[PDB]
Amino acid sequence: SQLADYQQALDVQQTRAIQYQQALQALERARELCRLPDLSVDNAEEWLETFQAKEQQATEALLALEQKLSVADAAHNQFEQAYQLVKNIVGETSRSEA
Amino acid sequence: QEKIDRYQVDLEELSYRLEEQTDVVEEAGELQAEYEARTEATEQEVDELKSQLADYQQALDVQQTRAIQYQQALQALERARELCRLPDLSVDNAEEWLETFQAKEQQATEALLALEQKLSVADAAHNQFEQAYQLVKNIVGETSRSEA
Amino acid sequence: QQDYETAKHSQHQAKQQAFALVEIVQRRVHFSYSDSAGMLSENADLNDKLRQRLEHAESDRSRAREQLRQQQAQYSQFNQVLASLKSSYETKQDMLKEL
Amino acid sequence: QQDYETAKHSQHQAKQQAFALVEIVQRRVHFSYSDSAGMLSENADLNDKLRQRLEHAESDRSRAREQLRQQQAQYSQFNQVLASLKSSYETKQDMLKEL
Repeated sequence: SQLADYQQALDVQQTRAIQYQQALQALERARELCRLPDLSVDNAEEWLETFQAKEQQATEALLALEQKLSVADAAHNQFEQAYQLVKNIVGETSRSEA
Repeated sequence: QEKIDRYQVDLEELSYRLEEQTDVVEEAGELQAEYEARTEATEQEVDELKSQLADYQQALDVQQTRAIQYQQALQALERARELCRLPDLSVDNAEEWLETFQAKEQQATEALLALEQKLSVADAAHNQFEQAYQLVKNIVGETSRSEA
Repeated sequence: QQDYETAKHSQHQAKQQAFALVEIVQRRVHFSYSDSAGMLSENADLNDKLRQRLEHAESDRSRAREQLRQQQAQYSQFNQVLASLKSSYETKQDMLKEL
Repeated sequence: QQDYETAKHSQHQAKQQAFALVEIVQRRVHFSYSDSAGMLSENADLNDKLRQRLEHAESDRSRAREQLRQQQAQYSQFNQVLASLKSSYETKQDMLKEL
């Protein structure tokens, strides 16, 4: 279309050049946030999938942490009653092993 | 003896069904190949028209003289006047508007990430809820989530 | 998910708006010589008629592609039911000879 | 609670870093515009550079079309053999039920 419509007068070329500067600016911002001075458009997918796995581990972990904090609302009496019930059945056991 | 006869009749019926589907597949294959040649011919026609248009304009658009170049700045400014709710937008005050809209863009990314953290834990929690529900359905069959 | 989708649309519009403002800043130098002028529309008639024939060809190419994709789809389902029939016939034949 | 607030802060670090890298993945096509930026710096007749960039793109597109055609044929063949196995399982299952 640029070759057929040369009356376009480099407007798309200016847009593509400004987009190239925007791509370079974004890459520099990512090298700073990720602290990776050694980076390229061709190998950035390797660090992205690595950090996606890191984010998946953080979200999957934090999900289990959210369920644990949600059940932690139970008062002191339920823990004591359950712990003493186990101790009366099996004998002395640690609270962690109960 | 009757079972062998029934299987022979089933093979005759399957042969009739095969003949009908082979005829349908052959007609569909001819239409597919004809539409392929026609579609490739439409891209070839589009490329021929684009190339002939390029060849025809060669002497017209080469002598641009850097005079028809500023209208692009005017069109960019006008495009921004519709896209950005700023009827008074001028190339002079566009720097204050640029930093003001960049502030809105970073605020939008921060709000997007803030929503994304809760969204990720919620989507995964629903995936485990669905897994528990599928496991219950595989073991007993249909039942409500309240009964799960 | 609806709120995050709305936030993603809002972010896309904000990014597009910020980019339109960056283009104005880059084009301030081009606006400086806005007093200049030159020749235009000498051979515009044939160029516009040829552009219209090209739009007809691109729209017809779009129709041609749509008819091509839907035909590939029905042909694939026809080939799939035919392959299902072939295997059913072959296995029923193998079972008749086994019987 | 101390370990959990630390996990929440760690999740924010991962989200901002991944978001930045994801933006560069969207900008993948924009890095190819380095030729367009060099072309823009010509400031004179450049139709030869435009045609050279296009011929390279035509060569890449033709190789991609051939690659797509042979993969589509291979995928269709794999789809017909899969359907042949499905139909063979159905006839073997019906024969088991009949027996």
